[PDB]
Amino acid sequence: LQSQFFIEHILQILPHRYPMLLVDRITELQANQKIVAYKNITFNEDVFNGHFPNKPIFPGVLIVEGMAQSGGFLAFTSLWGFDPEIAKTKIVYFMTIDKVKFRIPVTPGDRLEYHLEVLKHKGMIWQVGGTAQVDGKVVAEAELKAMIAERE
Amino acid sequence: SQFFIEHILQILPHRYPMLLVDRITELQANQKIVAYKNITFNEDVFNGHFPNKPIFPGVLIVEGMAQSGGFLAFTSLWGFDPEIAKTKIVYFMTIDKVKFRIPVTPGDRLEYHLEVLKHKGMIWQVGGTAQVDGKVVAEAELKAMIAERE
Amino acid sequence: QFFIEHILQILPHRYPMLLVDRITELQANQKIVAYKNITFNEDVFNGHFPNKPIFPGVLIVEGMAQSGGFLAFTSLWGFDPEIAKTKIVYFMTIDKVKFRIPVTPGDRLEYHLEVLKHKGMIWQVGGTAQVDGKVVAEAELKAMIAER
Amino acid sequence: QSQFFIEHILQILPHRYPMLLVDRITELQANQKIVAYKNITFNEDVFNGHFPNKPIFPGVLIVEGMAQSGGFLAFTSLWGFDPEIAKTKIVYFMTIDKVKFRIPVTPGDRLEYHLEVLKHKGMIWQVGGTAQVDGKVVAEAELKAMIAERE
Amino acid sequence: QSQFFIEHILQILPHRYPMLLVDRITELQANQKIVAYKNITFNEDVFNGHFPNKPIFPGVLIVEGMAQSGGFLAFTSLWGFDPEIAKTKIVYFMTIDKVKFRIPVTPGDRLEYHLEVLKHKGMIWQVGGTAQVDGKVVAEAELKAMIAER
Amino acid sequence: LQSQFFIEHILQILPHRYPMLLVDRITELQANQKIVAYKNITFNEDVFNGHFPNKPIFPGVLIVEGMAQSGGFLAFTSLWGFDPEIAKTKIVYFMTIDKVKFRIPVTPGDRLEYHLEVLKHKGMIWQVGGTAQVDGKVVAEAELKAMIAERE
Ligand SMILES: Cc1cc(O)c2c(c1)C(=O)c1cc(O)cc(O)c1C2=O
Ligand SMILES: Cc1cc(O)c2c(c1)C(=O)c1cc(O)cc(O)c1C2=O
Ligand SMILES: [Cl-]
Ligand SMILES: [Cl-]
Ligand SMILES: [Cl-]
Ligand SMILES: [Cl-]
Ligand SMILES: [Cl-]
Ligand SMILES: [Cl-]
Repeated sequence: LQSQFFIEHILQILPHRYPMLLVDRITELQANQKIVAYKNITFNEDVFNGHFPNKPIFPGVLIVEGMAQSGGFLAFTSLWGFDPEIAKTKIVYFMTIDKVKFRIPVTPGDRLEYHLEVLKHKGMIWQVGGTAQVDGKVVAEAELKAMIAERE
Repeated sequence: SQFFIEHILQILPHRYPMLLVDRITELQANQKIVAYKNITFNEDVFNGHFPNKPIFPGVLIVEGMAQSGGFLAFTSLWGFDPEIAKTKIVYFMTIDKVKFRIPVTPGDRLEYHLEVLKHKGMIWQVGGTAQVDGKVVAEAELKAMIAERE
Repeated sequence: QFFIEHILQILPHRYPMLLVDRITELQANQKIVAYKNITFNEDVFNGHFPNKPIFPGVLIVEGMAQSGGFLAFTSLWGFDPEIAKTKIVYFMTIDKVKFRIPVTPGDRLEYHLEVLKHKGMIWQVGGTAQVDGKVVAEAELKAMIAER
Repeated sequence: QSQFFIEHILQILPHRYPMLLVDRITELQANQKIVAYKNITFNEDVFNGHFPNKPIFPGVLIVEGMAQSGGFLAFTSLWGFDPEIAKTKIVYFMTIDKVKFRIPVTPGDRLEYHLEVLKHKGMIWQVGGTAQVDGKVVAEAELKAMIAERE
Repeated sequence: QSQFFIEHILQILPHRYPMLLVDRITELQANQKIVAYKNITFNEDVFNGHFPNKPIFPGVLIVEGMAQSGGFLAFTSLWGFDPEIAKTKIVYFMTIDKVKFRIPVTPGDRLEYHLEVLKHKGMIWQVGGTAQVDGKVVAEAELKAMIAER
Repeated sequence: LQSQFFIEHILQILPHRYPMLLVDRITELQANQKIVAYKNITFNEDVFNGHFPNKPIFPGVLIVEGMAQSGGFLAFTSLWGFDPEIAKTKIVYFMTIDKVKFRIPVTPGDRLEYHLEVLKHKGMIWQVGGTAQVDGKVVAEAELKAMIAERE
């Protein structure tokens, strides 16, 4: 298992597609332990047409979504390594989300960095927690539990 | 007590494709709100969530509850006032106790049921559930703060 | 009932022109009752019209045509995703359509279509679109199913 | 007064993206007729779903384009070219009849609308005509629309 | 063939919405020149931001369209209308030169691309020409590309 | 006149809007001399749906467009400073483009940095040239001339 993955690799693992694939690159990854990835934030995103007119703010719920997708990548690869064929038959689902706190608004030009740690894992059930950071500062925190389920 | 999309557009700053509340059916000031958003396949999000399997994002369900809550907090204090609305902004500080029980898909009428757990000054804590045909599909608690637009 | 997943297996229409979310009633060579949810979160409303969201009358008719198409596909070959994937649908004629009430975000647009006549791939249906029990529009139409 | 471009169209019709289906007006006779057109390109969002690997301009949108052409005719015949008055107007479809599609419209076609006023009284205009591509009739249609103040 | 429609273009070029900027090919002389076009309509997403109340087809997209035309020419010159082989090739555009915009392009215009092979040495193709609206030259440019395995 | 401008400032000067506003932040600016700005590249951009399927590559022509907008921002603030009032009475027109080279493909996760200097300028006619960089490497080179004109 490598520690750096690019969008081409992410596309082979996550089922999310435009406009809900919110992870552009993975900078570090340790199986069963953690992942660090990020998503570039640019004004050229449809979401900003409505959030908000003349005041582009990246939706906090999307930051959370981005952290979850990062965790899902971590969970899957921790169990099957980089296996596109098996990834195509699995799907990660949100079970719970807790202790979410938004500290600083994310805006175009920002590099939204995800830092997720594995708090507990048993089979298909994974509990991760961490933060979203921009230039070293914590812009958000969250905890969530997800399940790796059958796509069919 | 009932507000249609045109009323909603005058209170909330959210616009396409992030305005996730279509109509308000019930509203008791300082108390509660019941509103909903129709889910249809003809929504852009379904192009990627997911291909060949349309499922309304759980985080967007939470977003819809937040918008309902902010509408509740705002109108409780100032009523239906478009003018004042433009001078205030309701952003969310925290979200907790979120649980997803059932997937939401095209054809569903996603109903938001939020109540005021507590409030002090401009800090408002709301909580409740998201329902589809009488069943709880999600639950969450959120804390918002009302401030002056920049 | 037939849900979006099933509708997708029969109708060739896709985003942003798939305007039927669920099929509630189906009677081969007789009639069909289906619907589409209308929400503000649809791109069409950016232009129809700004600050005044009104689902386009022509799209209501389109939705009725699609509902009629599903009835045609299934009356002809039953629920067969394999045959469906080779066909598409063409509008042939539209007539006697009248709009009575504007459809807007938050409405459940219900299609009610019955077959007036059919032969081969050519199907003629007519009926109404309803919101909460009221007729918001009436229309008759004829469409042709064909090989891609 | 007889030829208008997209700038002029945007100042009269209330429709906007992705529902403004008239690009240019080539000839206009007050209270009588109008000829306009819309270019059809693959680079339009409707083609993502109508259909996949077979782009066909929706018949219902051709009608919409004809109605919009009639709407422009109706408005200017009423108040002349007055953007300030047009700003707060809307256009509702009332009826559609005798429409027949003969030839599919595809990317690369110049969809030309030819509308003639069949009857009009106040805000209610009843127009009828055809949609053409390269001089051939691809569609026929009759429709009645009402111009209304945004209230 | 000499005339190709959108369904033919889709099988040769990898570009898809919103970056397929060639609607039809009207003329094609293997290794010599190509004449094709793209209709410009207000119903295109790019006009939402370029520019509000002043729809002007981006000059850079006119060049992109000219580049796509050159690519189709190069490819068809090498293998003809072969959808299967098309899936295994890519045309990287290396440079762009001598571009000049003389007249703005707007909704309602039929943007016609006129390109001819300037030089072909190995995997390198050099094309140049103009874009025209109703007989008038609206833009001109030179471009060089390299053919390679996808 | 300051040297750093964020998206809300760019919105008040450039007339470009979604999906054609392709500068996110200004990091350095010297009036009538040069400018350094950048646009974050993310998978969550509509353009990637067609360029290309299963292989996101930011269009070379859009990179040039981005450099042009940066130039236009420098040009305008050079003649009128940060003036939103006069900014809304103008648009920019591409006149020519020359010496364009595409050396490295740009992909999601990249921070596309624009480096432009003024080659010549008189009245509303500005001629700039420079590079587009990612992690300090030259991804593209270009020269272009633009004109600021009255919206009329
Ligand atoms: C520290 C912080 C966190 C946030 O999530 C927001 C803001 C600030 C914020 O100021 C803000 C303003 C606004 O107009 C809309 C928002 O969604 C917001 C915010 O969401
Ligand atoms: C037959 C064929 C195969 C290709 O891969 C391309 C093209 C044509 C092509 O025309 C083309 C044009 C272009 O501007 C960029 C491209 O990447 C391309 C292509 O990649
Ligand atoms: Cl937010
Ligand atoms: Cl979800
Ligand atoms: Cl209508
Ligand atoms: Cl059709
Ligand atoms: Cl330009
Ligand atoms: Cl490119």
